[PDB]
Amino acid sequence: SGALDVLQMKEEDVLKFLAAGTHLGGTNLDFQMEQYIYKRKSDGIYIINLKRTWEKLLLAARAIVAIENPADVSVISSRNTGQRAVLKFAAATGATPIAGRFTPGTFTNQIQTAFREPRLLVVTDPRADHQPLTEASYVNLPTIALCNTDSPLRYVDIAIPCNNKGAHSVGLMWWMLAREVLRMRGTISREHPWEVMPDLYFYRDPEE
Amino acid sequence: EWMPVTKLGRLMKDVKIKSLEEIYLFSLPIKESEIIDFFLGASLKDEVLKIMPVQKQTRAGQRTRFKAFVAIGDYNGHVGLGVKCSKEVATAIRGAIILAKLSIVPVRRGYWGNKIGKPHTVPCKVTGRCGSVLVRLIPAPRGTGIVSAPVPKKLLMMAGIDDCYTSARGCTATLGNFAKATFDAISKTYSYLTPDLWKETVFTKSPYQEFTDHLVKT
Amino acid sequence: MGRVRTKTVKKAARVIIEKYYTRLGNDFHTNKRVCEEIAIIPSKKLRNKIAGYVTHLMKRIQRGPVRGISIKLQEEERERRDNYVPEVSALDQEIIEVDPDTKEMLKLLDFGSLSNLQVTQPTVGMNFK
Amino acid sequence: MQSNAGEFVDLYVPRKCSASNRIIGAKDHASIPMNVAEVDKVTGRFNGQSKTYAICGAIRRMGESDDSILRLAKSHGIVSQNF
Amino acid sequence: RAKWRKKRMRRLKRKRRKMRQRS
Amino acid sequence: VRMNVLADALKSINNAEKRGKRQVLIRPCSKVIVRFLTVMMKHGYIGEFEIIDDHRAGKIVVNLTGRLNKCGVISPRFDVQLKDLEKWQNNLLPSRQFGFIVLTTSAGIMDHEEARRKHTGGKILGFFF
Amino acid sequence: TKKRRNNGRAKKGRGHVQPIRCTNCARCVPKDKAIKKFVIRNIVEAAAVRDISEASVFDAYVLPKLYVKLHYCVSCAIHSKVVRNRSREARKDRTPPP
Amino acid sequence: GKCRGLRTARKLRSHRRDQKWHDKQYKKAHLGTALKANPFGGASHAKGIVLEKVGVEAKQPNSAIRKCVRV
RNA sequence: CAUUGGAGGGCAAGUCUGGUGCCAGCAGCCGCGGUAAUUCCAGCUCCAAUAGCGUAUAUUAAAGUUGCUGCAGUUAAAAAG
RNA sequence: ACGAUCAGAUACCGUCGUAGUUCCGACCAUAAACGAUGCCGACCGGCGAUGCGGCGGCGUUAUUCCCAUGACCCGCCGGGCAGCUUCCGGGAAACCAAAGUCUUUGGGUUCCGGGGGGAGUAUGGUUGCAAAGCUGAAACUUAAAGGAAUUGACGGAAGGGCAC
Repeated sequence: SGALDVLQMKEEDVLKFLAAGTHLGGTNLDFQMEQYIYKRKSDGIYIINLKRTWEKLLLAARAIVAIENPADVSVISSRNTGQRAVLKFAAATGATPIAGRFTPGTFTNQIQTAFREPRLLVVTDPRADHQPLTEASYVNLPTIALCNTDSPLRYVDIAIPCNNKGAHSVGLMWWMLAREVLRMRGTISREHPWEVMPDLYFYRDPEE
Repeated sequence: EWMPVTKLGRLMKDVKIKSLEEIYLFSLPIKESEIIDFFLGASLKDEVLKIMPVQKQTRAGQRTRFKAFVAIGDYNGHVGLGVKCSKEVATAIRGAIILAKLSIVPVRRGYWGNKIGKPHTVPCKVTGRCGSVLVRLIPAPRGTGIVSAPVPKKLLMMAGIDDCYTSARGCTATLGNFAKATFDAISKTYSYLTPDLWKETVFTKSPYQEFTDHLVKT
Repeated sequence: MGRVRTKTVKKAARVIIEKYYTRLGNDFHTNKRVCEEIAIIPSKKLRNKIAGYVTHLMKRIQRGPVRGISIKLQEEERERRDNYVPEVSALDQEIIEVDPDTKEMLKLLDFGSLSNLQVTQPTVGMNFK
Repeated sequence: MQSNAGEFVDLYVPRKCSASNRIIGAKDHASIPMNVAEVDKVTGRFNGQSKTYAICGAIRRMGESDDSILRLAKSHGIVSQNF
Repeated sequence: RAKWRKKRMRRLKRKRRKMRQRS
Repeated sequence: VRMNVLADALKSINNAEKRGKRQVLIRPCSKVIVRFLTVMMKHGYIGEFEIIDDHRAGKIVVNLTGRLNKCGVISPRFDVQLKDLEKWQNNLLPSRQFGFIVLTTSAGIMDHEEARRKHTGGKILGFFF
Repeated sequence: TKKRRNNGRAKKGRGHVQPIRCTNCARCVPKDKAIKKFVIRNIVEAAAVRDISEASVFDAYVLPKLYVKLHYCVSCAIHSKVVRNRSREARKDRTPPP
Repeated sequence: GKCRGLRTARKLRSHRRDQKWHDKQYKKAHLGTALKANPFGGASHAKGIVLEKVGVEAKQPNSAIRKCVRV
């Protein structure tokens, strides 16, 4: 979003966007992703629009900051491929994380232990959170999600166009989304490049 | 004595919200009864419709459980239904009471064609469906009373719908889905789009957003 | 020999290996005489099986990251490992080849980067039919 | 609304959904009037004004909601980028 | 079975046809 | 043969409308369904629209709006004797607060209120809401 | 009501289809309705070709197989265990005998 | 089929008449058989002469022997 | 001294009592009488209009169970091979 | 027809076997002639696979071929042959992209059902050599016949643990 070219397209994103592999999603396409592509290979994959990607990503940041008081929004997966990323996003953001194992009824069943009252739902992927996405359609709380050319896209209100298969691309996405959201919050006045590097959000079998 | 649990009902006790409007703008899942048992304190006029037992057949004395229809109204525009299945007639009655207390649905009212006075009926010609019963509702002016079977008669007067023509394309002898259909018809008055409509609302920010002050507490 | 064990010991283990763990034994005899003081049960039948399954727990404790118990050592060590020092990886890797299709796309953005024009053009027939 | 002589047509104004130019009913669950923060565009920082989005509930199942709010944001002018 | 209900009717129809045509 | 592009308009618009597309394109057209479009505009149900010129059928693109429910087409083509007008009003269209049955007669195109105002009736072809 | 999708035969866009007859059953059914397996094997249905090789002119010969288009009727398939039933949805998905 | 043209009455009314010829509430009062075979010629009364008095059986569910007269 | 139909639900009143014991009768529908009968015959009591009440048979409405408004044809009776 | 099978087996099952199965000429007009589901017309989600023609040409491959052109190759289009999933929506459900765009009742138009039985019967006509086909009531017995789905038990239906 925005009319500030500094938040908008800069080399500061591409120098890492091309490094990860952010310009390739997957072989096939569902009929709700055509908005976010410009070219096609001769090789069987679709190369997404990273500009539209940053566009709706900044809209995602807008949604995340319209959280007037952060204590009340869930960032969720149940797959370890983004479990680390959601943990380390929530730890630094303040909104609560759920990852690995979910329990239907936490924010749907009226009577429940860990009866949590979110106010926005963040999911790593619709193919990754079947039941929580349905429950987000059940209770009036908006939904933000990554979106591949392959992926089913149902009930998605805020779309982030990128491949969500890979630790490298998804780690770039979390690691730059954190900076973008805090940027539009204003704690980051373009003073520094952020010292955390994308290897931090490429999932690890922890032996360190 | 009594305590809220869910955030919205806890606010409603925390009365900073005064009307069901700050809810039925958003169509909120109001997952606890006592919200509208705060909104009202008395005058909750009821009627215990009926008891239908339903049983499963086994090798032994087959197992039967009873369903009790009851309805709530205020002769003004508030109306609702409570349907509960229980071991006993007593528990069925109480479950119908609670479900009918939570199931309240206010209605968009109007006239038979007049533009003065106090609204008394559906705005226009509508129809409500479920089961096999399609009940077509038609308004009716002053002096025209209630034109129904007992079920639409009640569930319109108790809906504050005073004068009315009912029509049925299906079997009213099927009271259950008859009641559900004749309540869906009342429920859908906001579906039509009129020149009295067709604007853009002012987005009176969520009870949550405006009143976060208590919302971050637990 | 033996039998598959019950909830009264599943709970009695996933409480004590949670709290008493660091103070919990390493072998059966120790486990049982720990149970004598810091267990409250109406028998010795439950106590013997608690001690046997705690023997099982120490069999399972130092056995690598183990998914059948939970203890402080595990909790901290995994969190601390995740508390990590990214090696020099902002560039994410060394020199990058990319496709002319991606270059022509990034022409719209009027963008480039460290580039080598990876050529992978012709196809040999594709997804199986 | 409540007209002067009592031409009462609204008991109130239900939350209208503009993402598809269609009205909804009283008992919905996917008609979500989300808020969106406004920027200062001296640093891009959040500032105290609302860009709102309330789509009719049913379209979410079709999964057009992303596209509709794309159109809404572009029109709203907080999103200007177009390829 | 309706097949042999029909066959019974067929045979009885032949009976009545001949008993009527005879005289 | 293919028939009644008026009916086909009233089916195609309602085919696309509940699917929610902002505008619609219809292959055939006529000056008279254009005239229904204009009567629809005078109440504002639809917006402005474009008339794509291809002498073969004439295509119409028209915007759909939340000002509408549906509009019916009646073949056979009756006549309103100006006795039956109130009958048709009360038995076809859902509302006297909006929606006004349509008539082709000897005083121009019109909907039933304006028809009654000029005191001339005729054929029913349309009724909207 | 119909507890099948194409009713166990592939007549789809075409007229009445040829007959073929079971051999565990000697019953005639249309070819679309029938069940068709293609079996190949060696002569002795076990490893006796090792014995055949033990005393042989050539060491062991290239073993011309037997190829057969095995036919069953539906009911002989049931009696002789080609397949069996599937769930009220699991009939939809397929896994023929290898 | 179900056709709906305007001047169709030559098909409409005659086919409708023919398709009316199925209701009991039509047959039982629009062909001579009903009147000419009602057990009497049609009267709320049936005066006559008793010729004997007997008992009539019932079916064994409600077993009974009711008092019936041949008129 | 004013009655005519009821006293099970449907369908407006008694989980009425002596009987009688599937017995007569009631029940247009269900079933009720097969000794611990809310359907029979009587006593009180109550239900419904009322100088009325039904009985019985033609007539209508309910009806979208004639489809003109305005039917259905996979399975329900229904589409010529 | 004959051996067994079995109280009956006139049957299954085993052995022969006229008519039938075969051809040609004229009849015979039927059924689960079942997608039990008219026909013409438009539209409404996708693709995993399909068949022909017209067609855009990376890389294959073949004739001395680039340019004639076969198999390819990723595919567009047209109406064709289809499966899968999806709340598009309808119904009582199974389910069906049609059994959808139906009370928010109407693109056009041939067949046709009116509670069950009596009954495809009588009767009359008409074709048939024949058996029958088309045509088609009535008195009379009835307040139930009927479908759709859930639970019990049945199964010499199968697939799995277990009892001396």
